[PDB]
Amino acid sequence: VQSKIGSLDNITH
Amino acid sequence: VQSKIGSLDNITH
Amino acid sequence: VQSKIGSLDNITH
Amino acid sequence: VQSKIGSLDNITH
Amino acid sequence: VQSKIGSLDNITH
Amino acid sequence: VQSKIGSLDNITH
Amino acid sequence: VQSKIGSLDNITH
Amino acid sequence: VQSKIGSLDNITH
Amino acid sequence: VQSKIGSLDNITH
Amino acid sequence: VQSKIGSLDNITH
Amino acid sequence: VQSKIGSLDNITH
Amino acid sequence: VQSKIGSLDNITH
Amino acid sequence: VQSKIGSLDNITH
Amino acid sequence: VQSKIGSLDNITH
Amino acid sequence: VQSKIGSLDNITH
Amino acid sequence: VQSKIGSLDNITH
Amino acid sequence: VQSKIGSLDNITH
Amino acid sequence: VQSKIGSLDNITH
Amino acid sequence: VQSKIGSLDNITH
Amino acid sequence: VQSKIGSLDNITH
Amino acid sequence: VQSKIGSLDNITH
Amino acid sequence: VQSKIGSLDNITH
Amino acid sequence: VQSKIGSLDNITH
Amino acid sequence: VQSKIGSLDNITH
Amino acid sequence: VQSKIGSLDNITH
Amino acid sequence: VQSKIGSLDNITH
Amino acid sequence: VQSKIGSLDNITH
Amino acid sequence: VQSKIGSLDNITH
Amino acid sequence: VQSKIGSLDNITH
Amino acid sequence: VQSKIGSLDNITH
Amino acid sequence: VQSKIGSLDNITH
Amino acid sequence: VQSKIGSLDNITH
Amino acid sequence: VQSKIGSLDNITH
Amino acid sequence: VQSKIGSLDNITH
Amino acid sequence: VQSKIGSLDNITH
Amino acid sequence: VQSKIGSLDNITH
Repeated sequence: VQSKIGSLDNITH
Repeated sequence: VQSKIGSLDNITH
Repeated sequence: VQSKIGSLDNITH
Repeated sequence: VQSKIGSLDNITH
Repeated sequence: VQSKIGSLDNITH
Repeated sequence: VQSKIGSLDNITH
Repeated sequence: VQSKIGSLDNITH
Repeated sequence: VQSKIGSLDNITH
Repeated sequence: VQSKIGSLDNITH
Repeated sequence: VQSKIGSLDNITH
Repeated sequence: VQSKIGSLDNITH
Repeated sequence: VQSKIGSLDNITH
Repeated sequence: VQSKIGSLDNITH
Repeated sequence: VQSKIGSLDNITH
Repeated sequence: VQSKIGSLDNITH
Repeated sequence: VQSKIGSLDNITH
Repeated sequence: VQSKIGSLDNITH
Repeated sequence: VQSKIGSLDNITH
Repeated sequence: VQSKIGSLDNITH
Repeated sequence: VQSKIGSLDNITH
Repeated sequence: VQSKIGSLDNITH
Repeated sequence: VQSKIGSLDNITH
Repeated sequence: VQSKIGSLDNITH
Repeated sequence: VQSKIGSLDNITH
Repeated sequence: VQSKIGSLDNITH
Repeated sequence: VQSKIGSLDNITH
Repeated sequence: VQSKIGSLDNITH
Repeated sequence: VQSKIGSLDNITH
Repeated sequence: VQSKIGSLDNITH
Repeated sequence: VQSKIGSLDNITH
Repeated sequence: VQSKIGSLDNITH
Repeated sequence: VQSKIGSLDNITH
Repeated sequence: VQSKIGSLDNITH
Repeated sequence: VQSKIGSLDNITH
Repeated sequence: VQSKIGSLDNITH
Repeated sequence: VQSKIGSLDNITH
């Protein structure tokens, strides 16, 4: 597996 | 698997 | 699998 | 639940 | 649920 | 739960 | 106001 | 105001 | 005000 | 606003 | 705002 | 605001 | 038993 | 039993 | 038993 | 009131 | 009132 | 009041 | 309110 | 209110 | 309020 | 058995 | 048995 | 047995 | 969730 | 959920 | 959760 | 048994 | 048994 | 048994 | 991305 | 990215 | 990234 | 195999 | 194998 | 094997 992610936001308000 | 993702938002308001 | 995604929004208001 | 209220008056007279 | 209310008056007189 | 209230008056007279 | 009232309920949910 | 009241409830949830 | 009241409840949750 | 939700799932695979 | 939620899941795999 | 939540999970794998 | 009474008058004149 | 009464008058004149 | 009474008057004149 | 009564019963169950 | 009564019964069940 | 009564019963259960 | 109940079962299996 | 109930079962399996 | 209850079971298995 | 329940209420009034 | 419950209420009023 | 419960209330009023 | 199992065999050979 | 199973075999060979 | 199991075998061979 | 296997999963929920 | 296996999982929930 | 195994997991929850 | 591959062979002879 | 691969062989002979 | 691989062979002969 | 090749490319994306 | 090759590339992404 | 190679690359990402 080769992965590239810029930004990751997992948010609960 | 080769993946490229710019931005990922998983949000609950 | 070769994937390219610009922006991903998974949002619940 | 996402909520927005400007003004709220619960008044007994 | 996404809600927007300007003004709310619950008045007994 | 994300909430925003400007003003709230719970008044008995 | 100048009344005879058994039960008075002024409620906001 | 100038009344005869058994029970008075002014409630905001 | 100038009343006869059995029970008075002014509650904010 | 008066809201009741049994179950909520906001999921990204 | 009066809210009741049984269960909530905001998950990214 | 009056809120009741049974369970909450904000998880990133 | 779940009961709610506003006013009760048991009066003999 | 689930009961709600506004006013009750049991009066003998 | 769950009971709520505003006012009670048991009066003999 | 100004009467002749053998038995007087004013009962609320 | 100004009467002759043998038995008086005023009952609320 | 100004009467002749054998038994007077004013009861609230 | 006058109530008479023989047996009451509120059960979750 | 006059009530008479033999048996009451409120059950969830 | 007049109440009479034989047996009360509030059970969670 | 694989079970998922959001909310459960077993209530007697 | 594999079980998941958000919220549970077994209540008698 | 594998069990997960968010909240539990066994209440008698 | 109410469950009853007589026997269970999860076997790899 | 009320369930009854006599026998269960999950076997890989 | 109410559960009853007679026998359980999780065996790797 | 006498095999070439990449991944083996024998699962019971 | 007499095999070549990368990953073996025998799981009961 | 007489095998070459990378990871072996025999788990009961 | 949610992916599942049984077997992959990238072979140059 | 959520990925599952059984077997991978990148072989040059 | 969530990844699961059974077996990996990067071999040069 | 027994050949004359300038460039060899065996790629899996 | 028994060849004359300038460049050999065996790549898995 | 028994060859003449300028560059050999066997890569797993």
